Amino acid sequence: STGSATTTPIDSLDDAYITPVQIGTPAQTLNLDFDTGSSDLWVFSSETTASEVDGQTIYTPSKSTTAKLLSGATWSISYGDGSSSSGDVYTDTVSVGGLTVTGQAVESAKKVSSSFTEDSTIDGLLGLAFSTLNTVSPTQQKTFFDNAKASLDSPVFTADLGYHAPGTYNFGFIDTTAYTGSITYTAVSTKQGFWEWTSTGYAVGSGTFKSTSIDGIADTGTTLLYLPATVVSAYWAQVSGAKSSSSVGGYVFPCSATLPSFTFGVGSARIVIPGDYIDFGPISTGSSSCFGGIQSSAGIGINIFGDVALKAAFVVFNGATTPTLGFASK
Repeated sequence: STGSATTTPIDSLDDAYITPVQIGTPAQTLNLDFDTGSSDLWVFSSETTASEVDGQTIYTPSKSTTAKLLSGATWSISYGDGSSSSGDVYTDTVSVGGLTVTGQAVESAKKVSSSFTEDSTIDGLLGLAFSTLNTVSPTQQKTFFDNAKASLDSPVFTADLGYHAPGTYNFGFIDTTAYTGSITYTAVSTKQGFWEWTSTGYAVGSGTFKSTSIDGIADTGTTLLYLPATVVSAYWAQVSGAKSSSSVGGYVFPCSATLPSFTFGVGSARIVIPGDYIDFGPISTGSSSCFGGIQSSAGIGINIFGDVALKAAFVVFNGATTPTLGFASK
């Protein structure tokens, strides 16, 4: 089997991407944030505290003839931005782009933090990291990809995120028309439950490539590119007027600037992030100070190849017995 679904930016900055997901019988379609940095599929629901729902589409398990309460199961998660959610769990039929999994754990939110309430466009998350990170207790549950894997033509999914444009998540096959050149594969460590890999280095603009190992995670659920302070300083030093602002919470730059590209290494191959991709717009409405898309990871504990990086590539998440990651230009 295979599946193929279009993923669409939630706003003009590509802050996140949503992909329609069919849950239950008859189908209830919710727009979920596909997140390769977490492993829970959770949704706004009929059980979510009323004051915490503001425009989202909800899953109502009582209206699904295939929903079953997973007795005694609860979940609670927090993300890198400090947001969180928690609730109970149902199993139900879940389909993505024509690919159907029965008995998928659908985690129903009883509580969500303010950042979720405040974002009307995201109805929940669909985790695509390794199932070892799944938060369901007392019986940990498998991700949608893990449940689908054995049925897929090939045990892979691909992320093809657009810049200010829709893109595609495919399951079970590699669309050879979707990228240029070849896909370079690189080793993955699953020890932390993430798609963790080691970039071979970087360049800033037309500058020389610096060979240096940068461990990090491929994370579709993080907007920006978070890298070591040395690397990030080297990037922003090429932008007149750019500075790290403690009050804003990262590097900012004059909105009048033309940003240089940033290249990262994947083995001997190179992925080029165009400078425009690194512009996240005014820090507040009407400001001439713009927020940078490359930021320091120093306060996080891990480097994160978020959407800014991933959307410059066609990315293969290879879930074979020994997982690997593939990157191609496009």
